[PDB]
Amino acid sequence: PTVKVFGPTGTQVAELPRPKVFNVPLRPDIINFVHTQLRKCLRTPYAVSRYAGVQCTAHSWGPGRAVARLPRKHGGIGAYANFARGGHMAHPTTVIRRWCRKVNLNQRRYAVASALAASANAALVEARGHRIADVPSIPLVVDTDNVTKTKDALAIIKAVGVLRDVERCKDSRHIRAGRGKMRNRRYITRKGPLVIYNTEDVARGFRNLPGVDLCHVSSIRLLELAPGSHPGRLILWTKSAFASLDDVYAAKQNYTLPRSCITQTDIERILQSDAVQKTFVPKRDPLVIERKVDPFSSKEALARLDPSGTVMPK
Amino acid sequence: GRNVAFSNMRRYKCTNKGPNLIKNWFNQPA
Amino acid sequence: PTRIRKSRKRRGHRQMGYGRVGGHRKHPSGRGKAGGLQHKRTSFDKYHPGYFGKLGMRNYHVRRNIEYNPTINIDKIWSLIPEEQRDGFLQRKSTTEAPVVDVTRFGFFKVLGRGSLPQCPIIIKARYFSSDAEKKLREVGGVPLLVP
Amino acid sequence: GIDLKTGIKKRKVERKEPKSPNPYIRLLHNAFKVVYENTGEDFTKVLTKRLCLSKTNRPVLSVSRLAHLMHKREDKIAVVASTVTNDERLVTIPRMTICALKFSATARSRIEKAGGRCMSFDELLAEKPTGDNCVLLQGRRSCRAVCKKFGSPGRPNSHVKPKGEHKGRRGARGRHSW
Amino acid sequence: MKLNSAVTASRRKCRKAYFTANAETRAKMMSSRLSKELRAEHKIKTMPIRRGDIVEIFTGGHKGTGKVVEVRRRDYKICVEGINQKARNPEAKPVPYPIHPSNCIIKELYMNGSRYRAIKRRQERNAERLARI
RNA sequence: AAGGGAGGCGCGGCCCUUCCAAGGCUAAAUACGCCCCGGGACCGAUAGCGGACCAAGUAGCGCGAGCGAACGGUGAAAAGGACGCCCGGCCGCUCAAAAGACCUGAACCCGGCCGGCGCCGGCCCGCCGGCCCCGUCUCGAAACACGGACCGAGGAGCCACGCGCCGCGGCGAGCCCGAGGGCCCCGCGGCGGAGCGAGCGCGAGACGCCCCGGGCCCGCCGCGCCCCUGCGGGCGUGC
Ligand SMILES: [K+]
Ligand SMILES: [K+]
Ligand SMILES: [K+]
Ligand SMILES: [K+]
Ligand SMILES: [K+]
Ligand SMILES: [K+]
Ligand SMILES: [K+]
Ligand SMILES: [K+]
Ligand SMILES: [K+]
Ligand SMILES: [K+]
Ligand SMILES: [K+]
Ligand SMILES: [K+]
Ligand SMILES: [K+]
Ligand SMILES: [K+]
Ligand SMILES: [K+]
Ligand SMILES: [K+]
Ligand SMILES: [K+]
Ligand SMILES: [K+]
Ligand SMILES: [K+]
Ligand SMILES: [K+]
Ligand SMILES: [K+]
Ligand SMILES: [K+]
Ligand SMILES: [K+]
Ligand SMILES: [K+]
Ligand SMILES: [K+]
Ligand SMILES: [K+]
Ligand SMILES: [K+]
Ligand SMILES: [K+]
Ligand SMILES: [K+]
Ligand SMILES: [K+]
Ligand SMILES: [K+]
Ligand SMILES: [K+]
Ligand SMILES: [K+]
Ligand SMILES: [K+]
Ligand SMILES: [Mg+2]
Ligand SMILES: [Mg+2]
Ligand SMILES: [Mg+2]
Ligand SMILES: [Mg+2]
Ligand SMILES: [Mg+2]
Ligand SMILES: [Mg+2]
Ligand SMILES: [Mg+2]
Ligand SMILES: [Mg+2]
Ligand SMILES: [Mg+2]
Repeated sequence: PTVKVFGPTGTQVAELPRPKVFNVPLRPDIINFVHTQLRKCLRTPYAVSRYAGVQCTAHSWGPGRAVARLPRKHGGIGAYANFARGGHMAHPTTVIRRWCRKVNLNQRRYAVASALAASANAALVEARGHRIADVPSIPLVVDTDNVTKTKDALAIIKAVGVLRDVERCKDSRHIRAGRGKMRNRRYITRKGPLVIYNTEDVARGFRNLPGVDLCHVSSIRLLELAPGSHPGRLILWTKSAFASLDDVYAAKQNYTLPRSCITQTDIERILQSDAVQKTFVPKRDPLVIERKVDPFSSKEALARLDPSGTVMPK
Repeated sequence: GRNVAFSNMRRYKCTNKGPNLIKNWFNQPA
Repeated sequence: PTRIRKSRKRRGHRQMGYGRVGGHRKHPSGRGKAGGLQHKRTSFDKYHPGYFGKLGMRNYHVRRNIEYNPTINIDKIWSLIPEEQRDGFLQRKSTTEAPVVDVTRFGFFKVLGRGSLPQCPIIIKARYFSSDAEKKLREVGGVPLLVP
Repeated sequence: GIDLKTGIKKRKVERKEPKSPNPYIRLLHNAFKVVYENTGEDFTKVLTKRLCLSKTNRPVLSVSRLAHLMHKREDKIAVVASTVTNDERLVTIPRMTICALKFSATARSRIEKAGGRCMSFDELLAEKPTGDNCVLLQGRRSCRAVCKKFGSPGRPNSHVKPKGEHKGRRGARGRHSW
Repeated sequence: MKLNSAVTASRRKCRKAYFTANAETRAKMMSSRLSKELRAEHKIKTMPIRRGDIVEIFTGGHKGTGKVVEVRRRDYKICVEGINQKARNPEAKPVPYPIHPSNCIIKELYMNGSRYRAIKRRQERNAERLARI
């Protein structure tokens, strides 16, 4: 099986063999685990000040003055309690919280490969959120050479059929709902296509477009492949990147790709096949259950038990 | 009955008074 | 994650699993390991025999790499030979061409005798041998050698 | 009121399901549970139960132990609901047909170069779902180092070692040592 | 997307920059379009507003054309002639409704030596850019 | 004192291995507040610094050392309130709107008009039936045991490290984002793999789906017998 390769015009111009990294099993659980750990490794620490609440002078007045026993400032004002106005925190936050998390190298690689495998399905890409109604193929390889003007980059995206995804991103810019707009996160835009390039100057023509991201094929980012921790991203591939993918996995040293496995479609097929149906065997018939009623009421109800009639009816 | 190996860790020193004995690594990428 | 933990399923319960008659106090047994001979003696005797006292000679400074001593069994000797030449060595068992294995090159000093060797002559060069390692090797037709 | 206490015991909880997040495990479990439901076959019953275990109840099996176990019945299919590892201390491997959850790479290469077969459980469920000429096998569930410390070292009938480091002598030199 | 790392993209710092700006920056901040005719003539897109310029207003509830009588740089606004709050008396004085300079296109420019020279300076720099590109 | 120092157990003797005290200079890789610059899954006016307010270490308190608050928000524009009438009020005026000393404007509590005279249940409705004050310590609370006039807002198992066990993921006789060097690439220890013995040291195959027990093997303690290189090797017996 071979992927198609289209021009910057829309016509079909080449065939190229499938890279093996798309044959890896689909693991939403592993992608969620890695996405969590790595996205949590990007944080900036925060903490309250270490002197806060404790710069004033306060001591307890003791019993015998008809007041509660907390420490008090000269004059009698409450202080040094978490329940006093102007006191310290009960357990102040501290920067020695462990902010990062560790992930093994195989697990990181496996998450990248499962995200790429998900990217090559016309069903998970449509179920993730992108608009793929007018695309020729989901492994989408287009020869572009060098794009330097946004107008020509938009022209290619139109000529291939990814124009509604970028318009979805463009017409969704709004101001977010909460406190987050006081903290340099005022606007939200949706996400569209990801362009992966190898030898070809494209960033200067694609970057401006809303909802577009750039990734050089030798260093692929899981947070870009699975935004929101949802795997199937729409990827516009350069010919050179799509042709150097296998070289990249060969450059990974003492590493082999994980073994491909079957799907619930394959289990379903096996079970309904004849080699498994030939060994079935029917169960015994179930009990027959009625609701208790008084046989002595009438003649037929009694005659279910004793038909001869020796027992009187009532 | 608790069957645990005894922890062999030393008590913290100078946590709020003396020289700063806590070294962070927020600067290693820099 | 704070949102999946036991402690927050106790909101509205006053004491938080610590009891009304007993309660949660600061240090109702003392701090650390104290009391092991008096009021924790049942614990210490049940679970930690030989925790108190003294045993044996003491060395004021141990030489870690003098006392270091790695070891290999004879059931492992044939796996140091790469996989692509054992078939040949086994097929053409030779008194005149025999495999020579030097185990200090692989980082072992003494050779012990757990297991068995294949029926094939072999020279083994180490720095010390055990009695039945020698026995089994000289029983399969190998030779023990001492290496500098 | 009714008395449902005397002569009756507390009910019992066992794993009716695997709690793995792995879709391969979940699918194999549902499939073999269906086969049990429709055929009987305590073989499929035991296999369905074994696919629910907790990975300390599923030790590994080595090719050398398997060769020893399948000796003089070499024509039967070994079935292992765990990983098969390799044993470099066995210079020559025989030809065997093994079916396992996972194989190591070196184990797969040694089995194939001997001449035997490496099967999966979907392979098993297609070619033979009820285990005619299969043998279910498992490893030593009490091979873990953790299970060697369970008990009361210090009690005079224990034969179990203590947990940390103990540098003294009191109670450690036999009876009449306290 | 920005690239320069000595320039903040922080809302707090940007708003504090907009307030508490010094007078030269404030004057530059109070600019407006030239009309099409002056764009053709001077080959320049925008100018800082000034007394003696005639301005045509839109987008507001006070739409018209008038001369710039006053410049309120603290407020960043301009008092134009004829554009007022509706008064109560028939006699009482006018009171200017303050217009913000970006709600205007300048229609006719006050000229003097400095205005001429700074315009020619700006043209030559835009020409350097146009020769580079 | 004259050749001397050291070799993680003292004294005396003979050696070996390796250095030259009682004088001096010296970059780099390392650490850090004030002040300036950038960033943040941080706080949002009883929070966050004590201190967001033209005048905070200010006003105020103490002989003194020293202690130390409270107070943010009209409107797009001040357009910040015409004219008339009584002798402060009324009318109305600006404005989208009085938002009129100011955003919204809850509760507790109160004044004027209108209606009527505690919870649960039945009935349309004032009858009949049931109902001690909660929280707490306690064998036992309605207690003549303690706390609590009312209302608002705040208010107490979080974090770091170490130890045990359980679950899940990856790889498996192996495993591993040390530090560092060029969300990607390369990257030592270490732990596991053999134990036992104070130590000199010696050193495990024989059985078994799994579990439990039996048997046998390795070390520590003891003892027959045979021998080669010998208080050393072999072969056995016992708790
Ligand atoms: K203080
Ligand atoms: K009190
Ligand atoms: K009190
Ligand atoms: K305060
Ligand atoms: K790894
Ligand atoms: K990754
Ligand atoms: K809200
Ligand atoms: K508890
Ligand atoms: K108790
Ligand atoms: K205590
Ligand atoms: K204590
Ligand atoms: K202690
Ligand atoms: K103790
Ligand atoms: K002693
Ligand atoms: K123990
Ligand atoms: K404007
Ligand atoms: K010595
Ligand atoms: K010393
Ligand atoms: K010494
Ligand atoms: K304050
Ligand atoms: K009480
Ligand atoms: K009491
Ligand atoms: K009592
Ligand atoms: K009570
Ligand atoms: K009570
Ligand atoms: K009473
Ligand atoms: K009473
Ligand atoms: K009372
Ligand atoms: K009481
Ligand atoms: K009392
Ligand atoms: K009391
Ligand atoms: K009371
Ligand atoms: K690691
Ligand atoms: K001994
Ligand atoms: Mg007090
Ligand atoms: Mg505070
Ligand atoms: Mg309870
Ligand atoms: Mg207690
Ligand atoms: Mg005592
Ligand atoms: Mg404050
Ligand atoms: Mg108000
Ligand atoms: Mg009271
Ligand atoms: Mg509250």
